[PDB]
Amino acid sequence: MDVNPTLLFLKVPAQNAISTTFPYTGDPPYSHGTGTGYTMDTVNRTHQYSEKGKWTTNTETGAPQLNPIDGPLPEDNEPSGYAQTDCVLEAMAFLEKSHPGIFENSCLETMEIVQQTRVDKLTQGRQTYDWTLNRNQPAATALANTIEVFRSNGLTANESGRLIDFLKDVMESMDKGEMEIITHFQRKRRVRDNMTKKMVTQRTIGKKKQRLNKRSYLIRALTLNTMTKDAERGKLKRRAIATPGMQIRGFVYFVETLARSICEKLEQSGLPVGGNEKKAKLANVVRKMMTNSQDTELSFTITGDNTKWNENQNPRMFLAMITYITRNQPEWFRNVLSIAPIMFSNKMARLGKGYMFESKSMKLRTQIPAEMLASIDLKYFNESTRKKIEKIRPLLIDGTASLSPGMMMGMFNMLSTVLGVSILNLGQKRYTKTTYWWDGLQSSDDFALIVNAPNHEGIQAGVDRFYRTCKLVGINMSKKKSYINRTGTFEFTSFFYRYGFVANFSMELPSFGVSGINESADMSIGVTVIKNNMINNDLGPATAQMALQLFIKDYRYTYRCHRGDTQIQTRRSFELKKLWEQTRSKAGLLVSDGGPNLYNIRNLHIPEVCLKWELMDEDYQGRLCNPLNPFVSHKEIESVNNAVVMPAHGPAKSMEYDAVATTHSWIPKRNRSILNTSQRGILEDEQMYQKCCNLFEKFFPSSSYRRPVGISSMVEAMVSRARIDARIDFESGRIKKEEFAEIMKICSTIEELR
Amino acid sequence: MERIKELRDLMSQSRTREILTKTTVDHMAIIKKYTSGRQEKNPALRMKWMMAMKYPITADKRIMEMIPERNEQGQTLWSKTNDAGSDRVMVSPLAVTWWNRNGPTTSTVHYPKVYKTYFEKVERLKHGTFGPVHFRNQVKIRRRVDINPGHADLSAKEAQDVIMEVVFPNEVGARILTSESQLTITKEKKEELQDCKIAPLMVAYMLERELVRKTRFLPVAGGTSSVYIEVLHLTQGTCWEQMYTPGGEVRNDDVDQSLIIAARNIVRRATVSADPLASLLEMCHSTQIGGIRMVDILRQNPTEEQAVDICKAAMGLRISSSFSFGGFTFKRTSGSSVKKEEEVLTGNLQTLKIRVHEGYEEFTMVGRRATAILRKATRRLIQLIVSGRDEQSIAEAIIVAMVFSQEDCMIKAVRGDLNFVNRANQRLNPMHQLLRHFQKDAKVLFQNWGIEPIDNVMGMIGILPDMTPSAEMSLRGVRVSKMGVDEYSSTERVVVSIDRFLRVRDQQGNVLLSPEEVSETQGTEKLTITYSSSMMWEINGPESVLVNTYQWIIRNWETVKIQWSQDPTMLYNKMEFESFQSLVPKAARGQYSGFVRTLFQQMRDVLGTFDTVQIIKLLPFAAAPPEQSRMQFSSLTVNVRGSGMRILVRGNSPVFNYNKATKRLTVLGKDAGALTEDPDEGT
Amino acid sequence: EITGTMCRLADQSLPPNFSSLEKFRAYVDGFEPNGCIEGKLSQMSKEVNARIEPFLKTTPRPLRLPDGPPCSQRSKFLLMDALKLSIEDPSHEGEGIPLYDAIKCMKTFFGWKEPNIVKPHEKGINPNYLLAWKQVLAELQDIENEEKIPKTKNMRKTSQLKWALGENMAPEKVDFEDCKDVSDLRQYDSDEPKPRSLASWIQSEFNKACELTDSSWIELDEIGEDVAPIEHIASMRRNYFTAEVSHCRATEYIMKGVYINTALLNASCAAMDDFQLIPMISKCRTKEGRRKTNLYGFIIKGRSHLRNDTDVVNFVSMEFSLTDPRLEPHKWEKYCVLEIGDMLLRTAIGQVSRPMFLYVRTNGTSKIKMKWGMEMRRCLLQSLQQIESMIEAESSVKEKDMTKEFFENKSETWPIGESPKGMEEGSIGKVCRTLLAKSVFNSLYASPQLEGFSAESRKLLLIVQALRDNLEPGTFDLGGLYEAIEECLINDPWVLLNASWFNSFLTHALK
RNA sequence: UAAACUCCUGCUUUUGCU
RNA sequence: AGUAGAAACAAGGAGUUUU
Repeated sequence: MDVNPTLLFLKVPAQNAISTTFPYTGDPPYSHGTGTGYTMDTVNRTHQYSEKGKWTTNTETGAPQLNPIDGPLPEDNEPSGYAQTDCVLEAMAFLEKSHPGIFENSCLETMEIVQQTRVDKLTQGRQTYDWTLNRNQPAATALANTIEVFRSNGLTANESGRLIDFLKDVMESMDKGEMEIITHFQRKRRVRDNMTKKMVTQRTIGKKKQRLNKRSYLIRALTLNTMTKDAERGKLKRRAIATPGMQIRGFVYFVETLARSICEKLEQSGLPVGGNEKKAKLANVVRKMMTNSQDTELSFTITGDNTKWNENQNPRMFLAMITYITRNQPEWFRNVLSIAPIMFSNKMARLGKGYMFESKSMKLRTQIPAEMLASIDLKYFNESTRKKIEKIRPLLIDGTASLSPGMMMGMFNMLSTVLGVSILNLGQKRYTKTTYWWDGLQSSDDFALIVNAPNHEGIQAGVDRFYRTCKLVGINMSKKKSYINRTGTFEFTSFFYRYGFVANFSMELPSFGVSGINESADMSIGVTVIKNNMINNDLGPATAQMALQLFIKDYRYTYRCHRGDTQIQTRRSFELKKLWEQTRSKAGLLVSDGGPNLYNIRNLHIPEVCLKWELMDEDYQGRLCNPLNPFVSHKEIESVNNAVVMPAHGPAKSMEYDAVATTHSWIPKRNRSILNTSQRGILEDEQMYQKCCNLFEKFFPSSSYRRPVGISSMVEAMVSRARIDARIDFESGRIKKEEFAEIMKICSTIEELR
Repeated sequence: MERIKELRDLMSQSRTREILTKTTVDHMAIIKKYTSGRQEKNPALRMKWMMAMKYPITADKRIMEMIPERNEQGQTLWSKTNDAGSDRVMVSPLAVTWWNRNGPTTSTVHYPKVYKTYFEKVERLKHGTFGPVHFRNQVKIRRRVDINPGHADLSAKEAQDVIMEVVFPNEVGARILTSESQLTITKEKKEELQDCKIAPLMVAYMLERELVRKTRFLPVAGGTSSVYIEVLHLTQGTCWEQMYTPGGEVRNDDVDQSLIIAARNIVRRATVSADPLASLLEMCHSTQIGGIRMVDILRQNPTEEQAVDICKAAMGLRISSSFSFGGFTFKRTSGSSVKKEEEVLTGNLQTLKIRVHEGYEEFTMVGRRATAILRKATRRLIQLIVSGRDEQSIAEAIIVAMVFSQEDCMIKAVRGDLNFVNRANQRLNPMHQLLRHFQKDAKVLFQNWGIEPIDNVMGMIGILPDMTPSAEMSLRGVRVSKMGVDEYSSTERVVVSIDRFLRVRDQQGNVLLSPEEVSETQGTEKLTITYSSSMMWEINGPESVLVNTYQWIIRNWETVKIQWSQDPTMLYNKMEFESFQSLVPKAARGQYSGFVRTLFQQMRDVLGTFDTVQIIKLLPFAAAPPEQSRMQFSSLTVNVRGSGMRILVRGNSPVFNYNKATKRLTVLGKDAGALTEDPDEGT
Repeated sequence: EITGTMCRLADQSLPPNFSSLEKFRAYVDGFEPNGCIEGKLSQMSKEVNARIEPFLKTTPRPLRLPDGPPCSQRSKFLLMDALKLSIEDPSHEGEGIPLYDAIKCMKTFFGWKEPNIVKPHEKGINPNYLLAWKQVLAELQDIENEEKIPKTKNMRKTSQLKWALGENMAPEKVDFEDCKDVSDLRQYDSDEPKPRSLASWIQSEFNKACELTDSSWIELDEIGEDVAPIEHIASMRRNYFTAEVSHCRATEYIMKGVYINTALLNASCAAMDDFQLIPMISKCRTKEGRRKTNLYGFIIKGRSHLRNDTDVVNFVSMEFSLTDPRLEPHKWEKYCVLEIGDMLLRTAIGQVSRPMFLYVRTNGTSKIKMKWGMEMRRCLLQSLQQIESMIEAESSVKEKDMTKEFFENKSETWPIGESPKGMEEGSIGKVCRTLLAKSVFNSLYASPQLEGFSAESRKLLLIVQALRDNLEPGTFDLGGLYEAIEECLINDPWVLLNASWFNSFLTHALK
């Protein structure tokens, strides 16, 4: 007979079996080539939905940017970023009138988070865009390259450990024209050999000077790198994700600090937390809308979504918000939050890599950079891409594209959500002064709305009042991907809701397996993922001892460590049996080297070796009790018990895991493609230094537990300790005070080297 | 000593080590995570990719000193290349094979003391005991609940402060030293590190880990305690709960606080229930608190709580000799008086028949928020030394003092009538009516009291009618102390008597404790409060009360139908339908039960209107005691949160929705069970 | 302070007619809501609206599938038509090594013939495939006659095998300024995919992946002892689950697809230059419990230099089949079917012999495609988690032991079938396989077209349930939602089947 | 100039030098 | 050819020798 499984929704309700319609089992779509065609199809789409603002021209930039807000009102259902400043302020002047005193309260923690934060808060995160090398360097090396730009510039003024003078000089860096950056290029030498009398070559790296301008640094200071959103699910196309620059996120950390602090004091943004508080907030307001549930009301919910949510923002009304939610605040504080919506409203996206061309005659390929797109024989392109260049060939400045309207992904959330919930604030009945009233929630772009009114004519008059309210601020709800129905059935970032009881089925299971960080610490996080998702993401009992049963089956395939009772063969089987026949504790031996699987769903929270400890005979764990451990390299507190495992709710999330230090917690291999780049000199200089920076960090005890923040000059820094190491050993100690004089003698001998 | 030479030996090399001279405080603070190699976007592929390389693992250069490159088998177990980015070399997993079968064997018996918290969990589990499955639905509550805070409840930075001392003391930088309680606990931890081994620094920041009070929002269907929070998945679920009692020391301080909250969910259940004199005894035999039942905990507990002592005195146990009024502990230190039954006219000329205490009496007013000494005369307050945490606690202590002194200034300060007729058929008392009025608003009471000058001698200041302290003038008789009121009193236990109305009477007949004295604070549980009946459905929520009640009728319908036909009074006095009657309108009290019991009596006499729709629909209403009413009893109003959402007499409703073709019951949306086809068929 | 570079660009950062930030900063402080919301709704168009049309049960038009040629086979091995060349119970001479497990299988196949092409590859060089199989049929016999005992086997680079493995067919990366004037130096083919249609075969792949088999395909690890009541109720719930997931043919395809992609990923990591040979082995435990080692065919890995995440490892898949390609040739447009042998079969009435083929096909995986075949065992989780969650919808119903409710009556209440006699309901053991067979094919045929389909085919799925539950639903432009699905139905056989189920769903959800 | 052999790399191969 | 889908891979990268 003909078999289809999608007919079992004829019996099971759709929100109870909705996980069958999540193809999260196959691979996600990847972008293959670039994002150059994807960035230009967003700089076009931003300047199409905002096409009627006045085209200014920036003074220090040369950018022909668009100034789209408080322009002509939209007069169709096509989305439009023409936001009304006298309604952005107005719809969140009603944010304080519902929840009183939010803004000056929430600034006051933000005025204290600004007064205790180092620069180290911005060196953690995603890979960023440095401006020195014009490339996605990761978040440490981009920060620790731009700082010695200032040191190789005249004015450092930043080395005081706090980031606000680091956020003073990034404004001041836009004053010094000659920005003498560092360039290193690769050369060769010629040495001899005395043993074999042969004369061979040797590789080394040179040094080169380079300078900038004020129409060349300011672009690179305001440059967003545009990647492609790899491994997004649920979209046939792709999209550009934006990587903010190095200077930008310093100001942006304070802006989302404030803006997250708003949403934790509000109660309709599920975003500042994880998914479990979101299920509370979701099912909160379905009951909050049964507060005024009269004898005859009609309450239709809206399973909303916002289409083109990122292009139809504008950081010019972000500046309108954070000028208003910092009312009567100090002058320095209102200023420092204000730089980030300024340098998003002059931001200049790069155009990615470029395009790969193909000869159908000479059988040759090549690829141009994205910068050559200002000057190309336009018949090199097919008919679709040729349309995309001509609509933004006026916008190419210095290989970038001036994109002042619109945000885009990977840059900033949680303040446009504050905007998006403030319209949902306005449906509170004290503000409507009519029979219809609404409330709901607002995620990043997927919202859910519940409106009520005493007949269908009221709801119809209540839905569009909301829709024409969101049009005043550039929030354009997806008329494709949204619908209305009565209460009890909606979704909200795929948290489906059936009459009261949510089925999660969002970030379903991309992992459930060996997410190899180590060999033990991906079992300790392995059995934690089955543990945590019995709580958070709601998998039941039998699938928890299936996702454990199979977790081990590919824990033993990646790490080859099958049992001895399986007589199958791999790189070792024989000396495992030495552990089998000698240890009287057969069934307590550890499983990262061929043991039984004592785990079940009574004991996931127990770690691996602390589970298998009250059974082992003294030899094995005593062979594991060796604290020398050439296989550990005892980490730092930010990296002790931290793996970066991505959900589908956010860009990244670190989650911890009870991992005992053991010989199986080793660090995996560094990638070696940097050895063949012409960027070798960023490694051979710096590979020698964490050999010896941690030789200093032996001499402080708390340096491997706390950040050491003192004077500069690491060589001068330990000798200040060495002479206070000296006297408390001199006044009292076990060692002789003549060997003290040897400790004395080294100190000036350091200074005898100038 | 010898470390410092190589700190110098590198320097006479090139300027490689002499940019490390230039490296800032900040630059070493940043280059400690300097990664030329980025964080892996997909580490799950890289582990599946690199484990097929012959050398996936980077092990540091000591392996070349201590591990052979030749084993007995035939494979080469390390490599002579360097890693990119270190002096670390690359090895195979046959190195880790070699070390765990042929490596050094060190016997540190205090390695359990390093990871002590994890071995506490094994101790909790191996010595823990399971209970059988209680098949109940999940109504989970999603609250920020603590995970493993540990000792002394110390602040998260202050947790790192005591760790910073014991790792090495010269890096503390603590402007605030410590409190007195931290001065002993760090001395014990001080010698324990030498007791471990010659120890790494990692033994220090695991002691840090048992002090971090992590509070993570989790759906907690059950108890929320740092002994039950680590399991949290073993216990709770879909059709089911798993009763789980982990081993270890059941605590002493707040099993009281575990028992208080479980008590109040039985007293408030009883006040809606038809028989508090039987049901609270009956629910003592089924409720378990962490496996240990309520019957076992109450006996060894000398903690005085209002609902707990009702649970004590129901079973035949004593209470103290301290009378309560407005939920405060009042101790008679001196004085005596007699009762006198007198009527007073209030400001609304309302007669309140009060018990006049004719005699000078000196009391100690101790509250949850205040501590005070009341000097009380016949219809008069003599003197009141009063303390409390804030001025709103002083507001409660004076208002309870101004009512009980029974003065004519308080009586003529009443503005309006008093109808705090509480949720019940009986009535109330004029003492408790006079509390709530001025606990709502007593500004006119504060002005009618009398204002006198005072003398501030030993920090004994006064208080003004606008609830402000003043050293110059104050309200008459009330002095507010800057220090705490000395109490130090203990009270002997006396056998006391109790009624059906939960009115706790002494040997003389003075009513000590009452459901009006029950405080309205509903705390956060700790030990899983597990009821064996259906009295968890209100904890679940008002919505669930309506759902699970019509659920329970369906499965046990053949129990109900015979109890429908034969003994409806046993059917009505079920305690599971008493969950419904907490939601019943009080204006419609007994009015609904009046009609349903007759509408059933209509259906028993006609023998042919056996319908199965309305029998399901109205049976929870007749659990209330019925009353005579007029003919208008047909707008059946059922409370959910705030709004009284109605059910109709005929057909369906949004609240109660029945579909005949589907034969499935929709109750405020949710589908409740499936009734069998037989009571549709017959008559 | 904002210096004399940023304060100047703090002016273009404003709304228009605001030429100074300090004026604008001193504009919002004197703000109070005049009522400019409905003052703007008085000024906006009355045409900007979100008017709801009702969503009746005569409203949903069915999805219109694309039109073109029928859709070709695209799974990277065969599915309904492989052949189990089996040596049963390997204790000695069937060892742990896959390559020596290869040799004993076709030594136990007696009837071999000469290679002759049955259907040609319609756009590839046909004799290169018949010389490819003649290489490996001589090359796998270059180790069973020679006792130097190798572990894996490397092909050597012929002229026919360099062709079918893309050897130096890559255009070499010139500089762009070397030859600009090339008349056909174009940007790549960035066009649409050429559409296909729905043919009868991808439905017939799913019927066979639904039905049971006589082998027991997954044997997997143990867990600790169930001395808790939750672990006794879940392991009874789980050993009821694998009573129809062991014997299900869609787990033959899991334990293939795990094994093919494992062996490809490991052989791509070591042998990054030469052309290894990889057999395709699945090990099937039987009903009673005697084991078996099936062989399905061989794979010749191409050059594997994977510098990106999605560079393609070309390879050539030789698979042993019994299905005549001339029976339904709208499927095997990518194959070059040879004919290599014959066996004797066993009929219930008599006995019959019938020939044997070999399906050769140039293929490719990325690293991503052959990672997500190694987590294909998570098809079992996603197919268990519904009948886990199909105890939650039955949780409140019975309030008792309820794994004892499902598998113990054959109360076949779940609609699965379509038939001439109507829809045909099934038991839960039938449903546990369909939800597994759906969940496998979401990984074999996993395209971007399946992602962008079921994102906005879910939002059409939810409201028909709102319509069947009489929730009075309403859209804004449902017609525009239908051109969000039919955008994504382009060319792959599974997504054109899911919509063809979905059109067969909308005609049963609305009667 | 066209052919072969020699070393590195498999996320850093996205691009700045001589 | 093949993979694939709005742009890609079909080794990149360094050395030497011969119209």
